Amino acid sequence: DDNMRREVQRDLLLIKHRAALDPKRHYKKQRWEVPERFAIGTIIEDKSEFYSSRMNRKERKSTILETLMGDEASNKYFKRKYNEIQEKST
Amino acid sequence: RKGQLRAELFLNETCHSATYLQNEQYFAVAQKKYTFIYDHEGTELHRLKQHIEARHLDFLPYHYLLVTA
Amino acid sequence: GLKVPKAVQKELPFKSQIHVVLGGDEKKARSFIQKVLTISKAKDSKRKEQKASQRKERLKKLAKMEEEKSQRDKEKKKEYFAQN
Amino acid sequence: GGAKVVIEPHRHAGVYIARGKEDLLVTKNMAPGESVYGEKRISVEEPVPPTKVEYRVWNPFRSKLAAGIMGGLDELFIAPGKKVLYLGAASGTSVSHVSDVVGPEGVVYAVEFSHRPGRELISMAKKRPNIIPIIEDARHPQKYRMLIGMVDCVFADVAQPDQARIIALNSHMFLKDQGGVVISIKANCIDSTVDAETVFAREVQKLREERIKPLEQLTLEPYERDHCIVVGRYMRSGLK
Amino acid sequence: VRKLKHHEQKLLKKVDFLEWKQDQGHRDTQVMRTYHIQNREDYHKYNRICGDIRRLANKLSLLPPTDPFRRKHEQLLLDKLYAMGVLTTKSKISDLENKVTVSAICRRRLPVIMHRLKMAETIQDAVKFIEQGHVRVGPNLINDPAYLVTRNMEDYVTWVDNSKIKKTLLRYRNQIDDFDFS
Amino acid sequence: AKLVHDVQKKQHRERSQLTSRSRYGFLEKHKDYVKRAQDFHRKQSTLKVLREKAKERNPDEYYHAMHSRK
Amino acid sequence: AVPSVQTFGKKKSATAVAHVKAGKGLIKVNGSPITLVEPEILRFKVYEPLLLVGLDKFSNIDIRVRVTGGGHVSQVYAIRQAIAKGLVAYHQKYVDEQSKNELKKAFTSYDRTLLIADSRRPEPK
Amino acid sequence: TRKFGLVKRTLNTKKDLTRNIPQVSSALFFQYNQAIKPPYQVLIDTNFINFSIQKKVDIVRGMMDCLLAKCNPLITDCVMAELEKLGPKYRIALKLARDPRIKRLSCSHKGTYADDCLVHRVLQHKCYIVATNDAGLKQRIRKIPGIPLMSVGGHAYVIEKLPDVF
Amino acid sequence: LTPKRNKDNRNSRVKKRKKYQKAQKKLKSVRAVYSGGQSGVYEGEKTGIKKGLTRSVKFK
Ligand SMILES: [Zn+2]
Repeated sequence: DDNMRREVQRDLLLIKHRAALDPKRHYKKQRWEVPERFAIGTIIEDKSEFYSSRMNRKERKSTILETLMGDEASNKYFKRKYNEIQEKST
Repeated sequence: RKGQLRAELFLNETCHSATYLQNEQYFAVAQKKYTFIYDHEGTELHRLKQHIEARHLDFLPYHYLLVTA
Repeated sequence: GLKVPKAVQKELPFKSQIHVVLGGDEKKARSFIQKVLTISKAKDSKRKEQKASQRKERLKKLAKMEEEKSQRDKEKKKEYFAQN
Repeated sequence: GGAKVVIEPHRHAGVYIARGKEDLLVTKNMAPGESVYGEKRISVEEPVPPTKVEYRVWNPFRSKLAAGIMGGLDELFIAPGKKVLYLGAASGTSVSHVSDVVGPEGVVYAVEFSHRPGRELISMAKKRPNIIPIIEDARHPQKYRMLIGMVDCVFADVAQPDQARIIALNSHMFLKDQGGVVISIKANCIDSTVDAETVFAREVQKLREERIKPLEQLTLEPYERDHCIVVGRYMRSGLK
Repeated sequence: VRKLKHHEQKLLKKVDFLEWKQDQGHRDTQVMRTYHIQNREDYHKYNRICGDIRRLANKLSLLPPTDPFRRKHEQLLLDKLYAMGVLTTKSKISDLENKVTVSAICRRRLPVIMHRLKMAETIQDAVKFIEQGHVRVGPNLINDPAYLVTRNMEDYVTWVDNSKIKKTLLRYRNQIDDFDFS
Repeated sequence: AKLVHDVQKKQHRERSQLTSRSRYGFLEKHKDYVKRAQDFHRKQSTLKVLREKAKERNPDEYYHAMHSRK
Repeated sequence: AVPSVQTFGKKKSATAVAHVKAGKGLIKVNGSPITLVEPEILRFKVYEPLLLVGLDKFSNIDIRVRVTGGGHVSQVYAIRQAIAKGLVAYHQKYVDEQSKNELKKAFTSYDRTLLIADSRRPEPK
Repeated sequence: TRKFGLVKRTLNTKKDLTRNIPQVSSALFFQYNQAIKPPYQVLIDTNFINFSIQKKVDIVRGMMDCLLAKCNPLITDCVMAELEKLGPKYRIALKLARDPRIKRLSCSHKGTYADDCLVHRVLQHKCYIVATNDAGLKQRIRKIPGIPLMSVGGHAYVIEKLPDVF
Repeated sequence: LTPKRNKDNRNSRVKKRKKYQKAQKKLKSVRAVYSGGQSGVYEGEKTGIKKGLTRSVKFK
């Protein structure tokens, strides 16, 4: 509801806007209006899965927005594309 | 028997006589000239183009015949 | 912009009438979401206009080929009624 | 392997989508605090004292029903109310997901003939209540008629070339009328000589001569080569 | 009445309690919902007039094409129906069977021309206003909605003065002059 | 290209705005002119329909929203 | 709430609005007092509605008059028409209708151009 | 208390997302249908059998000589319905349809419209080769992408849309 | 006075090699052809999943 919608009001909008979050994916086309019933939740890792796809302790950013804030190369792509958009729109 | 309003309507012209059709669900009223028949809740269903006036209605119940004179 | 005179905008029918924040990580994250939103918007606008310019040539090619097929069918029924 | 993913109900009830950057397919666990197969679990927290409930990721490269689901079936018959007869249940690869998409109320009678996957299957089956392990050959449903009663969907992951007789005998014995039939057909194990949709045509015709009317088929091609999921219903009265 | 079964529906097809044949598709009911006609029989006291003028145009077409009684009375009737505004153009006598409608002789009524020139915004609200007694045509007030207007009087349809809807719209535009008492 | 050469249908580069008159730069050409003129036609057409509504105001224009509007 | 009345007044293109309400007897044209009204020779053309009938009828009302448009003489005729028919309308609504048609008799006996403007002109001879 | 503008109430005369686009076949290339190979399964129909008899071309040896592979002619029982309903002028076609080489399918659809049953159970599978002689059925088949169809003409069958015919 | 010809069209095998390569990558879009199975560890299908769409052929 609109009591945790403040905490999760961004991430569902970017999951709607996954089509341009990284210029290497091209997720297939669907609108994905925000559903009426959902739930956030984190993966937990298989105990034999180790060294391969487990994220570390101090690497576990406790929100998907913070995890996306993490890598400055992705943010660098955001910076260069937003800068060329700004100069071409002004 | 129980006090239950089913259809209560004041229609302005004169009504000579009226009757039920087969149930409480339909009743025909012989108005000033045209005979009308009505639903259970008071809506009208047919303004009879024939029965160009009416004074006495009756219903033959096994024949489903509304007879007017 | 669409500019209107005051003498005509002060005299018109009713229905057809032209009628706290945080400093820091919160606002930089909100501008971040604004960045990815305008990125997505300019991207799929590019996509949609590309599709429309594609169906431009689709329409033109289909139109000329149905034109020649319709004239071939009309000469077919022309000779069919001519062999009476 | 530690990021946060939202959940969403799928079209079929019981199965959920886990939309993140990539988007998984997932089911609601019967046995929390454990992973049977080696899959990843996504754990959510419901806020009363707060509960911690987990969701097992369904691997479409390891279970043909999950291949058919995200390849897109118009309808299953594995609803969260139903009972499911799983012919050819090898292990806890797919039967765990079918079990917990059925739920805590309804039973999945899983059958199996081989003994080593059977004993690890019953060791799986002690940890969730609603499945029934059978260690019999599927060719003789008479020798386990004692213990399964009137199932309302059958799934068939049997891979031996008398599939039509297998599913015909089991559906005649235990599948109730207007009930669901879901078949996974493997052309290289039916017969390798002739081609895939030729043997699919043969098996579809053997179904509709055994009066299982086939509604729907799917090739599931981006996940596995030369299988087909055929969904039909047991008509039993008025095939036409 | 029960959404009958298949054999019952086959055994009686011609039953319909709601819509008989002689209702003519309930067009009197439909157009009086369309134009918000208060009383019963108003449709048929229009339809009698419509049948009357097609009877008279029939007899005038029957009369031979040379005599002045026929030609004068047909141009006279055509001009009278233009002056009552039932038509819109002084068209051919074929429009005295294609164009005269009970819908048209309803369309010249007072609330529907009131909604037409946007005095009200719906015809139900127009019957509300002229049953509350706010409008007049020329000098005299109109109380009943059955007064249809002529071609002449589609111009002096205005409210009375001290009608507080007139006062509220003038004070909306703040041209509310109050020396003229409204 | 049916019966023509690439050097028959090559290219015709457009001349740029002069340097003498370069204070008000960007000489505009025919496609720029029609891009401006159809927009000006659109604005004049909506102004004309606005003036027509205005002179056919019919000042008995009453609704119920003229107690929120002022 | 407070009893008010708004009237108009028009010469050629000047327009005068008059808000008359119950008050203490102040007469203001655009905030300026009524005495400080140019062109100073038609100050009595402005004065004559409040001078024909006596200030005792003005003791309980106060008038604020906005004026737009027109030149000097058009503005002063608009002012006097607005003042006059504002006083008449206030007495028509809130007080004695007998005083209303007393005032109307006085103004119409002096000149009715102080109550009704002469709009519809010219003539094609 | 009395309401304004009342009408004599009559009956209201008026007021009383799983999309499916069928995916193209795994057997299909662009228009090649890479998964038909000998031995073929040849659907049959009524005008084909009648035309084959009046051209005196045998069924199985005619298909082998047309196509140079083992052909399994397949008659839907819904098309045997039409070949029965043609009447006693086609008893030759009937007792040549009854043939243990010609193994017969079983349909599941009300009525006996053999053309729609043929086009349906073809475009479900794209493994069959249609034998026919109907012009409209031929147009339906050569509209749908990439099955082969054959038809008798002259004194031998001819085969239309199959690549390895030689 | 020739048009611009092509090094691709110079070798009558290579253009059939280099247009079979396209026709491979064309029907990656038409159907979803098999690729080789589970390449890495299963970390999602990486391209989306939609609900209101079933790509399964129905039987009349
Ligand atoms: Zn059939």
